[PDB]
Amino acid sequence: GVSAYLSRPSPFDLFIRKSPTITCLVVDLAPSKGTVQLTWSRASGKPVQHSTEEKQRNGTLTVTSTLPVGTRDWIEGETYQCRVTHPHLPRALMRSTTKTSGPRAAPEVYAFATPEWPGSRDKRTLACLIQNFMPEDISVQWLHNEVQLPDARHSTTQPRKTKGSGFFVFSRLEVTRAEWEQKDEFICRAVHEAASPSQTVQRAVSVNP
Amino acid sequence: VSAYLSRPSPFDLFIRKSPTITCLVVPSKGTVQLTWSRASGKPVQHSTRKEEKQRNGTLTVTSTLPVGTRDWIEGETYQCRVTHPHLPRALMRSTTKTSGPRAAPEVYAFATPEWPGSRDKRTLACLIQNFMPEDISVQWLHNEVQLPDARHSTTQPRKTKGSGFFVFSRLEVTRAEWEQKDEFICRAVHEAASPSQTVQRAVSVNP
Amino acid sequence: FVCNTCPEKWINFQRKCYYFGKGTKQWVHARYACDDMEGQLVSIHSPEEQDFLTKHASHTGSWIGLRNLDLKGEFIWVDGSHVDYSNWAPGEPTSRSQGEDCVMMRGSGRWNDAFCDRKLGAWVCDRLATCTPPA
Amino acid sequence: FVCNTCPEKWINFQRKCYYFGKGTKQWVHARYACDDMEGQLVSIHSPEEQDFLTKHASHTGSWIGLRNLDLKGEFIWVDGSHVDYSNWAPGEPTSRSQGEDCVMMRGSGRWNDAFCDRKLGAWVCDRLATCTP
Ligand SMILES: [Ca+2]
Ligand SMILES: [Ca+2]
Repeated sequence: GVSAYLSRPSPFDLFIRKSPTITCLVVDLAPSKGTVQLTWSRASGKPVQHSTEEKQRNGTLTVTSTLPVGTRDWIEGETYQCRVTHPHLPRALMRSTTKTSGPRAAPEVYAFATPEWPGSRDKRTLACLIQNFMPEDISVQWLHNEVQLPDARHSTTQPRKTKGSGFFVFSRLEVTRAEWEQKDEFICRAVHEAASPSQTVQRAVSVNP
Repeated sequence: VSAYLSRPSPFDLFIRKSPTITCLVVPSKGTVQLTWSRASGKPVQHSTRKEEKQRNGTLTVTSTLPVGTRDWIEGETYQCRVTHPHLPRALMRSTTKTSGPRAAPEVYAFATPEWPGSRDKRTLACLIQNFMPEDISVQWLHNEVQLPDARHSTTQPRKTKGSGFFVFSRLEVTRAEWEQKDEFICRAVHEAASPSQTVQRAVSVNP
Repeated sequence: FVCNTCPEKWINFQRKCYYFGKGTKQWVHARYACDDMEGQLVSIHSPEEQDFLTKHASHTGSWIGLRNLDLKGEFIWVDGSHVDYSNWAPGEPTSRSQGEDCVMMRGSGRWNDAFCDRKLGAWVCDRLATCTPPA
Repeated sequence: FVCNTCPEKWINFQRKCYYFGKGTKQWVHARYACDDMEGQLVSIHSPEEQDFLTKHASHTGSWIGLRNLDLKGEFIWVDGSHVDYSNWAPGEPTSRSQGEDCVMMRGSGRWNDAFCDRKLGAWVCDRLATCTP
């Protein structure tokens, strides 16, 4: 038994950084003493750019190829394919990816902060709820001192469907007293296709203002 | 063919005092056989089978076994065995109480600001965090009555920066609910929550 | 100095050359085709330009060089130029989404927004025609 | 009356019989064992009762009939009685979690809370001694 994955670029990389990449991730549920051959191909037959393996903490090999794509190329509807030459499945793997074509909706941003819990005076947890957007592709970021907090620092759920047509995520961010006793304002950013202008919706959030 | 086995809901266990576990297996000649057995070798109660066809030509069949309250808490290991014509070597799933450190959940509950073009509806949010183990039951309340499970949606427990876990729950609400009685309770049943295995936060739409 | 020289298989009109390609192509695949033919998808700017194309336009429908950077919400020709001339069919653009960040031309010469992954049997390229020194 | 009669392989003390089982078992598997033997996990109530047991306790350690309903936080003997006599080893119960909702007895006769999924090599059962008329 064995699966593989191919992930669209990050709204951030695409719309803002303007250098989107897709990644083909293959999870091997038991690695054999051979190589894996991740091959890239465009549905047009145009040349793919040059693309960019790890032992997991349970003896499973996880190898990921990061192919950088064209900004315009992607947005216009180019289909990208991942062909993985595996030594254990009778034939190959054909994972394929393209721009999700249908309705738009701009995301709703909400940022809160947790009330004080006794014995944790030095830290608080800020929540952000980003909802009613579509398609599911969205990038979520936290800001301070008008520089962006690194990715590890917070944790954002996989987009789930809402009761209606939208999608929603929550982002959770623990902050030290040092941080909010410098500038007591933290911005929750969401880069989404439908968000205008400049593909951005953001809320600002204060620990007891 | 994968196979799965889920612990009871802390609500069934701690409050309802009638916990159930479920063996979920995600298809041809359906001679499927879900077998139940205790690690002690003691007799298991009678379980509830139901098979269902999914909206992609996959069969999803689940067996729900009811367990002893005390027996579960005290550490009994329950097992699920499956034998089948389209299966090579029988799948054997086991479940037991997660034996580890405990931490009671921190509950916080919000109602979302008014959105332009959406007057008669709001969205309530509930963050339950820093608890362990991950097993946790989330519920929403209104006028003595517990809101139906479909009404809200709660995340799979993710690890926190520290040692605990966190879940979020999301709840869309009508004007007639809150104008009637503008109080909505977010309730957590968790193992470590004292007293009587409950933590809850009340939240109002513009209090 | 007069401009009407076209390379073979290109039909001229005023100071541009026009190629009317055929084959099931998506919009972006329609885009590629014209680059490889050293032109670009068509950019319609004059009602006269539209008249000329309407008479050569496939009745199945054609792909034209109109879409948006998304980071816009506004349509723009593949040459970079904005929309001065428009030939919108009734009800169209249904855009704001929908969808349909790509503009297609019906048999009637009328424009309508259809999805980009949608496949059409024809597309129209253009390029600048080349000219001839005076004597 | 006089009560000191025990069914075979059971050791007597005061008005009760005690079985010192041996075998790798979890706490609840150790509880089962005692049921099958028509007794229950041991419930210690007097310093003399503990002193008796200390002499027969395996070095490896032993399972005793003390735990909680969780819907407590407070330990209770499998016979239903609360804790009147206690023989906690120092810094124990480490409970309040941790976890360790089950109590074991050391070689020393001292008690310590250990996790219930842990497997120990001995357990002690008890039952009421029978009497000679
Ligand atoms: Ca349309
Ligand atoms: Ca201890």
